[PDB]
Amino acid sequence: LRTTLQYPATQVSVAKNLKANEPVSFTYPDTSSPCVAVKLGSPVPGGVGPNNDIVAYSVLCTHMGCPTSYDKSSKTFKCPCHFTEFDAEKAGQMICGQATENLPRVLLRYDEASDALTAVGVDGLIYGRQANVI
Amino acid sequence: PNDRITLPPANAQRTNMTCHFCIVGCGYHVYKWPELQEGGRAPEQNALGLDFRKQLPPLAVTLTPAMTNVVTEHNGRRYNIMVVPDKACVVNSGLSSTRGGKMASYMYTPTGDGKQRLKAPRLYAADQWVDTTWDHAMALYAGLIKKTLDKDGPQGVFFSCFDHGGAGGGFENTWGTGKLMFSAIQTPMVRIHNRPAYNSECHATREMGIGELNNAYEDAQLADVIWSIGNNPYESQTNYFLNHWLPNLQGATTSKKKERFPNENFPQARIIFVDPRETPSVAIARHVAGNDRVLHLAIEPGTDTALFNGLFTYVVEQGWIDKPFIEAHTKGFDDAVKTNRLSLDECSNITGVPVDMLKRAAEWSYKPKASGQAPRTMHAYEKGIIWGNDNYVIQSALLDLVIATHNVGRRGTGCVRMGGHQEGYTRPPYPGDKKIYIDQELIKGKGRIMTWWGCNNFQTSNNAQALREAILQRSAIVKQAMQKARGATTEEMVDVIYEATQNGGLFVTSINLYPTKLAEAAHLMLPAAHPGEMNLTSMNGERRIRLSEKFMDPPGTAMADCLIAARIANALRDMYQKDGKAEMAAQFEGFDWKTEEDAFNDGFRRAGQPGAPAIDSQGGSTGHLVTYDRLRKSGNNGVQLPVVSWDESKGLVGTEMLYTEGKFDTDDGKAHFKPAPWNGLPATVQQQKDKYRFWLNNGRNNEVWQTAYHDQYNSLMQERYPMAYIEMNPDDCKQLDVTGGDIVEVYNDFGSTFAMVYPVAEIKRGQTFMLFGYVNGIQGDVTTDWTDRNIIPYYKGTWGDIRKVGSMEEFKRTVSFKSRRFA
Ligand SMILES: Nc1nc2c(c(=O)[nH]1)N[C@H]1C(S)=C(S)[C@@H](COP(=O)(O)OP(=O)(O)OC[C@H]3O[C@@H](n4cnc5c(=O)[nH]c(N)nc54)[C@H](O)[C@@H]3O)O[C@H]1N2
Ligand SMILES: Nc1nc2c(c(=O)[nH]1)N[C@H]1C(S)=C(S)[C@@H](COP(=O)(O)OP(=O)(O)OC[C@H]3O[C@@H](n4cnc5c(=O)[nH]c(N)nc54)[C@H](O)[C@@H]3O)O[C@H]1N2
Ligand code: F3S
Ligand code: FES
Ligand SMILES: [Mo]
Repeated sequence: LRTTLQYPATQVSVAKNLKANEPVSFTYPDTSSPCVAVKLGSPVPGGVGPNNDIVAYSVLCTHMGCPTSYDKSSKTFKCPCHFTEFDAEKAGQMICGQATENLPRVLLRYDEASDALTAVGVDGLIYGRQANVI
Repeated sequence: PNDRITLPPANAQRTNMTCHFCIVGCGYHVYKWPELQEGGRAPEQNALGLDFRKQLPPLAVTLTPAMTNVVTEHNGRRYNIMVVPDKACVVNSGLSSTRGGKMASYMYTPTGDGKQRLKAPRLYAADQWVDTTWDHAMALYAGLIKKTLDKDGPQGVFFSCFDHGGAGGGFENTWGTGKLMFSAIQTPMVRIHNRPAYNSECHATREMGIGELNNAYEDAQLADVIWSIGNNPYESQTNYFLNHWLPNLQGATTSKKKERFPNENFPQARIIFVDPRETPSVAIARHVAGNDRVLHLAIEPGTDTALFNGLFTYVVEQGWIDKPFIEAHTKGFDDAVKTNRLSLDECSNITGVPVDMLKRAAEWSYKPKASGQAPRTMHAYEKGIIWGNDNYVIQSALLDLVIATHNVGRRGTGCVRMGGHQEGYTRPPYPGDKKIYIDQELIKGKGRIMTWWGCNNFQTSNNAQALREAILQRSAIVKQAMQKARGATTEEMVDVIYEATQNGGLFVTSINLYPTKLAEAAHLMLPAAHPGEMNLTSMNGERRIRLSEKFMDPPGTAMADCLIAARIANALRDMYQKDGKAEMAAQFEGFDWKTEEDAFNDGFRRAGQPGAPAIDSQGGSTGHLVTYDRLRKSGNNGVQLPVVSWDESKGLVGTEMLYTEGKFDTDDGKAHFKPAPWNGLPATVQQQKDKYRFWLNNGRNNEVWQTAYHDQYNSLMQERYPMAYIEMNPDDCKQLDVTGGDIVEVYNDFGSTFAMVYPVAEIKRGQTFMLFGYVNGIQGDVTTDWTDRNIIPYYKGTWGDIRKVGSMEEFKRTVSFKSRRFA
């Protein structure tokens, strides 16, 4: 019957509450899947919000799943386990590292009428799951 | 779909697979099951034994969609595959590099990254590529070899052939190809995939009595100090660095050192990099160990010999050597002290390394510890010195330092190659007494036929532009001569081609997985099979032999390289028998092989046995104790060569470390010191430096494997590295009005090539680093022809100018130019 996973729609916050380059922690699509949204401050392809610069990612390293940290100075996610680094400005492109998958992108809907940011899906397979939706 | 994977069923077939790619030889499992079956999420209902009913914790698994595929066998049935690292393998403990992790993706499928695999013989019929039969290919190829042997002798038949392990090498394939080239054809006109004569990377260390793979990976766990010399191991030997070096730096192995040596001090482990360039490995070492536990000796390019002679002279002056060891187990020490004398002030002026850093290097590495023992200093080296300024002289200098300080044969030591590919060499002796620079011979118009066999020197030769220009020109003469032919027999066409090769032509054959850039010149391409489409044996950087098990069919009529060699030898034998030449026919006996196992039995397992011909084998005379069934039982842990013993009760028993009794591979069983003259840069290279602004350093990127033969079809790799990149100092970039994603021309007297600019704060003003061997902007065009006494090129030894072409707006849109040095 269905070919798509049943992704929740999860409110993150309103776009205007986000500060430039200050990460917001949230879970998606369940409480075991930690994510980050960041207003990058300059447009990127597939950024959303008034300035087309809001992106979000699963922070679990796609190599072996250690939680990555967001580095505000480089706008990258850095893995402390085997030093993989992912570009938040290039859809999770691996700059250098041992992963074989770009950091999964959390798809955000920006609703102009409400200013609301909603997580509605994931592009790529989150670490340590048979399917994004358990 | 990108958001799920199909789990292997609990009862899925599982086979062993060593990584196709680097020296480390990480252990993998291959799960194979019917496409329409899947495992359940409960741990006892899938083959991984992992609980997918909830989030897995960190480090539980390495699993991504790139690690899965669906293959279609010759019977048309479809199977899931999953290729994942083996948690219980001692080499990698479940680690996978970005390069081995792609193995499932780079298995042959009609629709995936392997779609363009060679599937049939391909013939350039003067003016178009067409398919041809194996019997027609063999009639042409063997016809031309036979005509050349009959008129010119073996000197008319040229090869450039792998001599390595892993995929596109290993014990079966080096034997098949070596028996064919050396026993059967008997041609001395043979170069190796990575060097343009039939030679060794390690003549000096071997001659001094120290085979270059003399320790175990465990020795990196036991060291007090690790030197990494001309080596970027996070990128190029990832899981050796990650699974053995870092645990030492982190203090996770201190309790193992103390258990083994109860009465010895073990300070926190330290690490020393000899590299002109500040690399990802230096950055990661500093991150893990701290700046106070890392010494980056950022030497002037080509000054390794001066560094090692200074350190040698200093440890002798300090008495930080092992005099009893020198007296009992060495020859030539007093001579080496005289010939290699160099003060620290001279050493600093030549290398540019300050005296205080030279002293500190020696104090960490050689000065006795409080408990009285010398530090256990493991000296690891790779292409920065193997392709450095006089390969023979740098090993001479470094081994002198290592021998004097007893850093061979003690646990936690060794003076070892880090390695490139895996190793898997079994061959008859090279059949001449002469070192021959094969590229120069081809450029000068020698040879009737040239076969590239599992290599692509269009992308990887030194002075590559002179080579490609000559081969395309000599190829075109053959193509032009083939044009006049109408309804020609194979015999006639063999004569037409030979005549063209008398008029400066060259017939070109490539034996390969893919067309490659070679197809720009080749007249004939034959399809080969990689590990998993065949059984294969090889050993890693600690001599650990493993069997990679066949689990699928090759594409079309693709064949194991040893069986292609058998096919060629049997075609020639049949031609000589038919032509009434029983003595020439007999040269081509001994290739009655139905499977790659037959080449394993004929070569590796006959070395040193009664009745066997002369055989040079990394397995030695106990190679016969190894069989496929015994390696299967060993699993991905295999055995470290040489094998000491086999019985049913204990399996294969191996050798952890060489030289532990101070008996070296020399006439007198002593290690031999060598003179190491400091002559400066080779004149050829110094002429480029005097004329041009930038040092054109070159080598590996962690993500890109070799000539990108698989990666060129990988959408993720092409997004990330659409073009070869050149790391440039930012101040140099400003002066050239270039930034990330601009294209430059790089050029000097030897050639001209192109790269995308990658500003890197860590690069020194006047220095650069360009990705080698790539499919878009070949670095080797600007490398010189200069080689050492044994024809080893100074690939890392060249200078050129940089000219802006322009802004490539799509690179700026799509490619990260962010730092690859982890802070
Ligand atoms: N400037 C510069 N040049 C260099 C270097 C350097 O540092 N700087 N490095 C040198 C070194 S260390 C090396 S190793 C060389 C590498 O130079 P090459 O050996 O030319 O390059 P590879 O990519 O290893 O070549 C492997 C080839 O074999 C094919 N292949 C893969 N598997 C198989 C198989 O099972 N059978 C067959 N028949 N073909 C197969 C691949 O498609 C590919 O075309 O380049 C050298 N060149
Ligand atoms: N990711 C990845 N890994 C690989 C491969 C691959 O293609 N990709 N290929 C494999 C093979 S075949 C090989 S040979 C190995 C190579 O492994 P390495 O030899 O570690 O790698 P390279 O990048 O060729 O060069 C090593 C270092 O030499 C330094 N160097 C340059 N000139 C000098 C010099 O004059 N002196 C000294 N001391 N250092 C110098 C460079 O700055 C560079 O960081 O990697 C293997 N592993
Ligand atoms: S996964 Fe492969 S590329 Fe080297 S580090 Fe391990 S053998
Ligand atoms: S878990 Fe992130 S680099 Fe390995
Ligand atoms: Mo290599």
